[PDB]
Amino acid sequence: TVAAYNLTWKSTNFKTILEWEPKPVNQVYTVQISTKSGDWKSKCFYTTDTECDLTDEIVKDVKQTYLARVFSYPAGNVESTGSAGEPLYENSPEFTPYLETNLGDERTLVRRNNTFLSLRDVFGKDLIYTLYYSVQAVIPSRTVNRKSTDS
Amino acid sequence: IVGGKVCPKGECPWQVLLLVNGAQLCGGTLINTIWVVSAAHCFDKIKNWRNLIAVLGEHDLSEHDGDEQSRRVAQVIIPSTYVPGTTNHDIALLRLHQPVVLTDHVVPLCLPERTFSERTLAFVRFSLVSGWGQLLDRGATALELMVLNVPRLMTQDCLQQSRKVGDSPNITEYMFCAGYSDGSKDSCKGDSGGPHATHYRGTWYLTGIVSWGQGCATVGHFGVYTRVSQYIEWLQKLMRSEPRPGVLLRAPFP
Amino acid sequence: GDQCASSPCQNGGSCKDQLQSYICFCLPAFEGRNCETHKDDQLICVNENGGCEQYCSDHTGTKRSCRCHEGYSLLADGVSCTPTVEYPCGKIPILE
Ligand SMILES: N=C(N)c1ccc2[nH]c(-c3n[nH]c(-c4ccccc4)c3O)nc2c1
Repeated sequence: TVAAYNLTWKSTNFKTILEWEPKPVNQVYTVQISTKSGDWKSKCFYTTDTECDLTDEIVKDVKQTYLARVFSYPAGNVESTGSAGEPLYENSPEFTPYLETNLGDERTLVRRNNTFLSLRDVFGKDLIYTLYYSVQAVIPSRTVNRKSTDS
Repeated sequence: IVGGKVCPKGECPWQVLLLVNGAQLCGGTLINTIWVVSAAHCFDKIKNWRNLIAVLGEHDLSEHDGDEQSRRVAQVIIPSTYVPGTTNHDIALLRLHQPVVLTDHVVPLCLPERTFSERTLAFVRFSLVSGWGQLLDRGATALELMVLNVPRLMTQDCLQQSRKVGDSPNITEYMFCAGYSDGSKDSCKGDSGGPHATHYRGTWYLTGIVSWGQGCATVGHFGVYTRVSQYIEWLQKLMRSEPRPGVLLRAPFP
Repeated sequence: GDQCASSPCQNGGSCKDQLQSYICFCLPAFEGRNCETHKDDQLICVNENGGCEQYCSDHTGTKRSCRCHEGYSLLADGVSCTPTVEYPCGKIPILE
């Protein structure tokens, strides 16, 4: 079994998909996601994909910091374990949706009561848009990402 | 228990205290009225075998209130694979001479099914660990039962996060790590044999036995616990067997 | 599909174009980049214990079954357990 590597969060408007490598040769993967104090939840069970949508989990609380890990199993032997009697895995980067998700009123993927909440509902009377003085959304308190693409 | 809290009386009903000649030996966990799970290494130096006692319903070691129940330990069964003085396969199954009576203060901890423990309980983040051991390394043992909520780790992460040089054995598949590496919270001397108990959907299960660590709350280190899922089969088989004679029995493992 | 004009969002989802990329907004019962995974199809024991309160057993070509510990019996809904005894293991009487 080879461990996954290059675990990466691709996220735009809270639609969050973890991606990783390699393309599996006779191997399958499962992902677990948690917040730092929460329990691990499994997703994309025994997939041959190298991506896993995690939107559903991260929009529950977009202000948490999630960590994800990817397990590698022999396809067929989904009960594989290394010397520690545990399946091989690799961790992702930490991801705090609210501070790292790329920006694209516009509904985001964050749902409240199944309806989607829009950008302004998630960022409050605290989100601002550049005109020149072409619009660009900016979240000026961000360390990363901060400005959207232009319109 | 370093950095824990006093377990309110009765909120840890499965906690056992083992005494040899009246002197505290180790903790233990009640899995039903006549069977107690503790750690094998607690028995490395036992000579007065008749003088081994288990107390249930205990809380405050200084004041006897009505709730304590003491039973002589009729037999101590340890894996044929445990080597005295080492830390691997550190589990002991104790047969009490007569059953305890379950009460609001004496209740067994559920020994979970292996697959449930492995695919579900092993991924509940926090579990409680407990005992009357030292409240700081080389510090005073406690008088009232202490309980500590510790987060568990997969061994890759434990080995990635731990510093090498110190008395640290291999973390085998028969062990897991839980705790904190910032020097604040851990189990300690006097807590061996005691429970690591996981809550899942309203019930509590036995996932580990307090076993060993580098000091107690040493920075760059975690507490190490016997991974009980590896022994469920062995436990249940033993508890169904006809009593062999002998106080100490080394039962075949697997 | 490929980018939005080529209808990438399966199972009734709505596509939304980005810089050549898109975002699929799924319906409540689906997830995945293309709304392809049906939430309803993963009732397996590795998945949130199969919804069972205590023990879970997957079965070949048939629905998993939930089970309980000694001292407990499975309830009508096929997932919950109830104590059949006075002092069921793993319960703390002064907090019950
Ligand atoms: N850092 C920890 N997580 C830790 C936990 C339990 C310990 N138990 C002990 C321990 N040190 N010596 C003995 C002992 C107990 C009874 C008989 C013989 C040795 C112990 O149980 N050190 C311990 C350290």
